[PDB]
Amino acid sequence: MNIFNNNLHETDKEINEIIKHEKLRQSSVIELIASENFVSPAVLEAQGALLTNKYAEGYPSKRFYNGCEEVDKAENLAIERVKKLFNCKYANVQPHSGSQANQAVYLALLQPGDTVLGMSLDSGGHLTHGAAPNMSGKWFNAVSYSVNKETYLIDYDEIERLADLHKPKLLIAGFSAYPRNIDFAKFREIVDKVGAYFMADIAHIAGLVATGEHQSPIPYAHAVTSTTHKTLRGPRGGLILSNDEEIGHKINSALFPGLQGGPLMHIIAAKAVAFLENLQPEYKSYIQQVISNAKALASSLQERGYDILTGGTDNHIVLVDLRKDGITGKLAANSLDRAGITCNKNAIPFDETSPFITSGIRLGTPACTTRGFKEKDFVLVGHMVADILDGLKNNEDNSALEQQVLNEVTKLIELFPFYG
Amino acid sequence: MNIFNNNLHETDKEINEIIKHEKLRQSSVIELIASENFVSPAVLEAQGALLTNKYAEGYPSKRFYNGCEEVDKAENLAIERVKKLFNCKYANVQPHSGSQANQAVYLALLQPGDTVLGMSLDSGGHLTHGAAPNMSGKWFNAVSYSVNKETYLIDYDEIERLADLHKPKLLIAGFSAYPRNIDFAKFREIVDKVGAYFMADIAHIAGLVATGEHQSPIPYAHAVTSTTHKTLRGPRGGLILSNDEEIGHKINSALFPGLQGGPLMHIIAAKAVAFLENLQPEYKSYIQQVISNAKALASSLQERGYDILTGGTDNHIVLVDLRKDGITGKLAANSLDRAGITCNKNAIPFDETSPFITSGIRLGTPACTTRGFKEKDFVLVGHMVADILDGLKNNEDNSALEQQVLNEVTKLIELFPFYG
Repeated sequence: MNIFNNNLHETDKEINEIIKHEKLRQSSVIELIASENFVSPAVLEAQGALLTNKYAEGYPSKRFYNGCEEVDKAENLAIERVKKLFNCKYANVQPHSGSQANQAVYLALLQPGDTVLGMSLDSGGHLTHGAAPNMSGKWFNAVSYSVNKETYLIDYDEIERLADLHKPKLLIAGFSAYPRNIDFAKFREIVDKVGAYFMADIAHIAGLVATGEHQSPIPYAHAVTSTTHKTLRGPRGGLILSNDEEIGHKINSALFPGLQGGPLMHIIAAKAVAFLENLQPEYKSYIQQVISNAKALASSLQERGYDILTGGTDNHIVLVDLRKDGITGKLAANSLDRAGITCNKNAIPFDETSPFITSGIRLGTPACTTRGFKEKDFVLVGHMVADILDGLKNNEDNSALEQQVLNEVTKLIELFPFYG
Repeated sequence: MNIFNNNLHETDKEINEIIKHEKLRQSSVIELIASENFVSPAVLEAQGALLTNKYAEGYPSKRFYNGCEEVDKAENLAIERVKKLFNCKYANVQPHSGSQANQAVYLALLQPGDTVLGMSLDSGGHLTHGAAPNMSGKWFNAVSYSVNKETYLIDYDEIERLADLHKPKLLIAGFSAYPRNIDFAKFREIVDKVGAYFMADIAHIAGLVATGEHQSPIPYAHAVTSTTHKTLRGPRGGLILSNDEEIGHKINSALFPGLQGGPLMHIIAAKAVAFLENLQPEYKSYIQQVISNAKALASSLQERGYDILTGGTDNHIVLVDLRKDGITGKLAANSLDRAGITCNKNAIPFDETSPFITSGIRLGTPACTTRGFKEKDFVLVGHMVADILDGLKNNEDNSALEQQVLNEVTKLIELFPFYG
């Protein structure tokens, strides 16, 4: 009737109960999914703002609806803060997601059928970099590069060979599952020789870039894309950056009216909140701890006899290579899940095992590090993981051990802060 | 530092102040932008949920991340509630927006270059129905149909003519600025004639469809798209429905992994909350009031001698034809804005005037009807609008009159409920 009196606790108990139970779930597990994080209550408050009521097609001071004077201030703050954060000249804070950020760049620079060179799914590249079931592979001529079959590291000579062979219109750098540094300078050197554009998709490592813990793609890429969630620890959404303002104009037009309609102004306000958090000195210390934790985790696993792809990590990601142990990554991830530790199965490059099964798992540190985990806590986590993997090697039924480990997980995770 | 201590009113005063001022702005104006509404506090609470922390690529029970048991419950509730609301067999509640919902249908059914027949911008169709600056016009062979030049109404014989001529692969029905009923059965007869798919984009009128106040496209269209905001009064996002389970499977794959990545689970929970509100008996009463208010608004303006396109309306939209009055839509909308009344300039079909200028305005009743406006109140609004337009005909400067009306707008809007 008067919807302004509708309170969720009263009007939708089912959804209210589900939200409560999700909070409990997040609080009670060890979240090692590499792409996940926990946002601040401040981000949540802005995320839930009545700014959702406002249609704001266009850009600040250049909208297609009157009445945007306040939402313009929010978007301008998001843009100014992220430009400061990444030391860049152009930003677009409107993309609804990492995927839409990428698509805006495609719409700005490419025609359907154009050749695009990206990291293969097999090697740890993202869906949106040319995978067959994604728009990027369906509507464009996607060709792929892969890591070295021995070292599992990016091979720039190979990329240059493929760039000359295929003359791509766009070369993408970036990944969803790769544990080492990328040389963006080399990517630009290669695209210039073949007359291609260079897009750097830094969704996973955006927080490292922002704090100088990874080389910035801003001097090198024509377009830089990212999620605002993941290591940046912002609300769920996308982001495009560049130091090329002429390409920036093309990206602006590609995002709207090219790709999206009304932006999510409440999410953009939340992006501003998260960017201000990123600008705090403590954010650099957080990313340094994220990386330190990842190295401790990898080392605890090696100590227990498990193999780590590339032998370690320069980032938040740890890739476990389970081939010598006869354990599938699917079986591992599922047992770990029942033990209170969430992670993903992960394909080992060049493995002939179905990607549905895999021979690896992918672990990430940002979420627990946000809850205050230090190195010794990730050492403990590494041993819990090893305990479960050992059980899968030596038992048909891992239920007893899963319950054992879940007991430990529960006593460890309740020691760290969470939402009030 | 522990970000769980971050409270918005302490860590980001600038954003806090902007949100506070946006609440004030929304509260103090007469909002006649037809695509706008006000969501319930319950929807806002879910919208700001920590469900944003969960990655949930895939679909309920078929995700690419463990840990989705609770978010799966929210999405399933959204799906079941919307299927009941629209009496349909298939629903996708993941689209980030109306634009992305439409793009999923394109990815599901079309190839770049395919011929697509949709309503022209000039006649009140949407950007995503084939407009040149949008992906739909850039990447496809977009051809358009327009309203009748004498009546300003959809001519089905004309649409059928263009379908026979162009043999489109897809025919779209739906609009952003059209004030009358659309016959979906006619549209389906026409696509069957030429072997095309039929998409009904009901974003604006979705509330009328949900409550039986407009013919449903469910029995007729291969795919039905919508926003969840607008007349449905939900969180900002998109929606796809169908009665065709086969098409449904294709749409599911087109949305993910075709177009999007991680869904916004907090928004999906909010969609579920809003769908339950939609299922209440009062929502039907609300839509009926929306329509009666629009008719009252059009009639009041007519009393004052102003012209209404098509002579009235069957929905939430009132189109004012300002040509006989020598007032541009740009001057009208801008003068009204300063007087506390927000609306859009609107291109009159076939008018030679630049669409930047226009010779019309577009008014809508859902936002104020949500605040409890009745017919007599929209009559008052109509006279306030007419007062401003009279001023633009007879004044070198409308400032004094804008302030006079703003005082009256202020006195009227304060009488109606809003957020606490």
